[PDB]
Amino acid sequence: SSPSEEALLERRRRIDRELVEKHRQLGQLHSNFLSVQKRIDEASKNLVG
Amino acid sequence: EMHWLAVRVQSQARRIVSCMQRKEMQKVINFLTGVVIFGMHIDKY
Amino acid sequence: WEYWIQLSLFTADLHIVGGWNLATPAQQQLFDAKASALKGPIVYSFLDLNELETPQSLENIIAEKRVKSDWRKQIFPSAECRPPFGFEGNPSGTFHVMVCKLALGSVLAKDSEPGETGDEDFKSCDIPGNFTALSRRDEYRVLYRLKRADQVLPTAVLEFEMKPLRIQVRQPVCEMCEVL
Amino acid sequence: QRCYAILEEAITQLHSCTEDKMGAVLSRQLELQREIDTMDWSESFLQYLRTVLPPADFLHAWLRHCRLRDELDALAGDPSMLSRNVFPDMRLQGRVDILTDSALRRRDYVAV
Amino acid sequence: PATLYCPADRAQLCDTCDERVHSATRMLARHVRVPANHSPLQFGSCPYHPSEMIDSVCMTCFVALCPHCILIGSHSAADFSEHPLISTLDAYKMVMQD
Amino acid sequence: AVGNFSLPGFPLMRGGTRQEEAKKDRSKFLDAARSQLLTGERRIFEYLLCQVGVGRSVVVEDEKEACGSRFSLLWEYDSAYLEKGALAPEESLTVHYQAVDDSKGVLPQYTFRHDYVVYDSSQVLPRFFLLFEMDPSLEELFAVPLCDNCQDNPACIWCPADAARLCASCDELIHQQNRLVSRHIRVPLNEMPRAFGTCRRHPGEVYELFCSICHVAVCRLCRGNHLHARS
Amino acid sequence: ALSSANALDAIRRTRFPTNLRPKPVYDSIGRVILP
Amino acid sequence: TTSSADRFDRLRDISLKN
Amino acid sequence: KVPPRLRVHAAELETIFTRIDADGDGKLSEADVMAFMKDRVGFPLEPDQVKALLVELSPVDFPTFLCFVDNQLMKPLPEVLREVFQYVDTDRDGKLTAGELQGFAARLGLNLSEAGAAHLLNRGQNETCANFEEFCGLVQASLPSANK
Amino acid sequence: TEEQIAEFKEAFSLFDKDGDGTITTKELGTVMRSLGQNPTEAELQDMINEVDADGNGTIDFPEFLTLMARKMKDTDTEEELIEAFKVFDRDGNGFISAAELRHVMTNLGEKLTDEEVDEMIREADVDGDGQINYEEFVKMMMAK
Amino acid sequence: ALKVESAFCEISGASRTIQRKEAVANLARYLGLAPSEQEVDTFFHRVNGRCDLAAFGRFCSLLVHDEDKAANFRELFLVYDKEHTGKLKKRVVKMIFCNLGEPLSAAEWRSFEGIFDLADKKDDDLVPYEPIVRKLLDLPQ
Repeated sequence: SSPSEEALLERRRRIDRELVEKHRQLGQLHSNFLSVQKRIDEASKNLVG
Repeated sequence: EMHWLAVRVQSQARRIVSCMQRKEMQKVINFLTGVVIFGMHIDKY
Repeated sequence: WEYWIQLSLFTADLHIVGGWNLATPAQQQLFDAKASALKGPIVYSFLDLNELETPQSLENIIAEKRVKSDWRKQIFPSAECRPPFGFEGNPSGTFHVMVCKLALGSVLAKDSEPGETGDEDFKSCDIPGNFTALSRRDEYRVLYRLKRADQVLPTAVLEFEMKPLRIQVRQPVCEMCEVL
Repeated sequence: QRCYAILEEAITQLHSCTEDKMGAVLSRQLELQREIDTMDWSESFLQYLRTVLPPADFLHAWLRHCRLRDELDALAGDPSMLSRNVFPDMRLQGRVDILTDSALRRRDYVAV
Repeated sequence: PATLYCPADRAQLCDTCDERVHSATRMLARHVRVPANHSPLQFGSCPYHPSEMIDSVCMTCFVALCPHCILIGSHSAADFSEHPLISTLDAYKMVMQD
Repeated sequence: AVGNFSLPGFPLMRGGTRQEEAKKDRSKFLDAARSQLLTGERRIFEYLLCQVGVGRSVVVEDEKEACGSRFSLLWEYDSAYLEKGALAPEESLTVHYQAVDDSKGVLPQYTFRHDYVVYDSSQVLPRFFLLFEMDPSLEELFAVPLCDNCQDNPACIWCPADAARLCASCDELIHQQNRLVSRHIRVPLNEMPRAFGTCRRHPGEVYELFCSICHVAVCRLCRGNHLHARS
Repeated sequence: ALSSANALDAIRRTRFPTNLRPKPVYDSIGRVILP
Repeated sequence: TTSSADRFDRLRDISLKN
Repeated sequence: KVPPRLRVHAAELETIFTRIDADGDGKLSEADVMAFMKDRVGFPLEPDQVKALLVELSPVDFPTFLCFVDNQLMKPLPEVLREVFQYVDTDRDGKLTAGELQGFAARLGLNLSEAGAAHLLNRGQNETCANFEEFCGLVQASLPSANK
Repeated sequence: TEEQIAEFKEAFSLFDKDGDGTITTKELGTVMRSLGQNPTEAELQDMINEVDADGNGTIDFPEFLTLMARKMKDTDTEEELIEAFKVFDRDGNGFISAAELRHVMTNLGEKLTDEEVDEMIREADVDGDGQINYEEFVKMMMAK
Repeated sequence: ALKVESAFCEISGASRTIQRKEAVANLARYLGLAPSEQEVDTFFHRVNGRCDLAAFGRFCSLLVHDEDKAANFRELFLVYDKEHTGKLKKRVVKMIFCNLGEPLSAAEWRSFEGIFDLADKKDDDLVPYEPIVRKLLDLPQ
């Protein structure tokens, strides 16, 4: 219960919350990359069609 | 293959043991259940 | 510096014998500001003097004025260190370690896939122009490769012994009269 | 053949725009994933010293460890910002048409 | 001398065959096994109906009711329908923590 | 199109011996949903809610013969019912993203699609230019889930003692494995005690009262913007 | 020959998922496990 | 389910070719 | 079939323990099970099989004898009950008149009336004695089932 | 060394055909080879001297033990047969081609003839496609 | 799988777990299998003390083998019978099992001749191995 032990715990919460936000940002960037990739695949089936 | 001929011997010589002794132990549970028949065809009446 | 090497080696027996800061404190501040300019932190790498690309002794680096090692094609052990070379011949002996204060920039977990025979992918691959560093979990052991040689400022050469050093403890005596 | 040249030019644009967009975020995520595991590793050594050191050695080691945490505070920085204002904003636009020369004749009659 | 209770399946079934009839699949594994005679079926009989045990308590009229005393008991009237009916172990723990 | 139409970019799988053994398509469906977070490329759907007045329609086959220049309706009949056209949609299974984890999803059933060919402009009155938004990452409130044990068919019985959500075929199997579990009371799924729900115009705290003029749930902060605040 | 040590390889390298026993409520000390 | 059902599916086919 | 029969049938199952246990200490011991062998059966089971029996049942307790009862009745019914038809019959004619059901099972320590034994054998046509397959049916009919 | 006695009695009665372990002198060389080390031709008749020490005419269990305790080479161990063909595995695919052995170990090597190594290729390559998987071959070598 | 679940029960008891060396090394033989002493050594070492219903069910399924054929078992007696008379010596029969492969113990051996009729004959008597192979693989003799 030292001030350094519960400044340790504050740094646990700050970095872990930022990991949660960054993991969702990888998910949204990956979803958008294969979103536009699907638009490519539909453009290939449509233009060659 | 002699090791597997050996363990078929280990299986077969063990089967004949419990074809006797388990048949003697389900014998034990048989007259036990057969008098569960006996003790309560009477207190029903 | 002693508690740093104690942390890296899981050993409550290692105790420092001396050190030599081979960098001015003004140079340490210049490297710190360049690292924050790169938007990346600083990691301490505890390397053996003979683990480097070309091994130098302590007398070699003082006299020649340069540690002549290509830091580009060099692999930096972070966190867990391997036991220093020799070790299992004389475990309670004196060894040497050199601390490379490195400006770790943007990182890529290369993270070699199961099927790898070694670090051949972590050696010969070109770092993409987006990033400036590579990382590898070798099993908490992390190996870093830096694209830049203006990213590795060596700080100090530290020699240590492997034998414990216990605090002398004094159970108290009465104050006004030292009689009981 | 000129189909697949235009379509791979859009693919090269997609992979290059994703490489530097995801590059700013993946570098920060691995930065904080290393940050959690390094300091969790540092607590594993202090837990070892709790069970191995006598009370005199452990108090000195604890004073050492508090400075170790605060030096890891300094050697971590705080960029934030640029790794937070990048957004999943990618979209495909274009106008590709297969036109006959007499269709190009009719397009110019409508247009200039 | 029986002490374990399952709140999910209402059966006061300490020790014994719980090792073999309550460990079958992923079903029976969860099934909390609240010990130490924390059983709602142990507070005495209903004073009107001396066959079942008091397991429910009223939180409006405040009477002790067994299943017979709540289903066709005195509290089974038309106006005695919207009254909250918590478990009796929930009642005793409530008086302890105010 | 009069009725249920499908919108592109939506989780929309399949409803439902030597045909049922391909049940692994649903297992791959739930595998793909968990493997990728689905922004689902929410869109710029611009629609025209046209009040299409059809009337005394003649039954007609597919679109190729109901094309104006080859049918030539009388003045009594005024539209053409495309019988073997459209798609006549289907479907139950749909992922939801409930709170912070994936589920499924059993959409509303009993669909149709009836398509009418209209030939003159005065039977069509545009009314609204609806710009609307479809995002799969939002909440899907039509949220009938599946059986916990069987992971298969849509659940419609909730046993409060078992703390599990069950369909009929698995619910029999829950209660026969032991004599003890046969006497669990079995309420249907219906409106099980779950919650009352936090407010939507501001998160955090739950609803408390009711409005009764505009029928909507009222929270503790909501009556101040309610002009009739009593009812 | 072939299948005898194909079985030996199989038993060695197949993972073993475990059946779950019910959670104990009486500790070996003699107390009651509390949340 | 919940009324409707058997009368919905019988008049879904509004083409009265009966 | 892991019987919840023998809970409803545990009032008489318990009196079986009080007769195998001559000293009545709640333990069916090594000496207790051997004494039950000679007085009801008479076949001398030498001690290395009465110790063998104690393995799948050290003295063994009430829940664990319930385990032995409920577990070996999992096997299909006509293939297990074999020994009852051949041992109750000592004149070895394949038939079971009401006298030797009464005699051997009251040595097992229970009772019947002559009328109650008559109703079992009177299942439709003038029989004072039963065979293999019909007494197997009388086992299932009188016993409420072990699956619910 | 009871486990090493077990390897002794297994090979000894394997090539024995008489009934009580007395094997003829023709297969004294073969049972010695099945423990897993190379012979010398002078050692063959040197064994026979203790075979006919009591005028037995055959090899009997105890004098086989004192013979082998005198003469013990470094036996080949299970893991190093994997490495012995892994070094031949330049491809990395875990497959050892039949034709690559023939050239490399005959222009090199100490005591190898053309017929002995041709037996080694033919018995290892039973499918005839020209490859021998070496993990299956070494499991066919000393999997015990 | 119902035979596997049933037969596991009468040995494990109420604990649903076999901790005994003998009772888990043997129990797959009621199901029709032949696990070796070395095979059950690796099985008990991987499950390191407890054996449950899931562990036994695949202990049955990963030991179902296609090498239990009469052709492979006749080749074992064929080499020792170099004259191809179909008969071997009883002294040869003893080293084939006690000494070769897994060393069969003496106690279970005394029950082996009691069920294969090899106790009443002397040690050098001529015995056929075709009844030996067929009775072992439960084919009708």
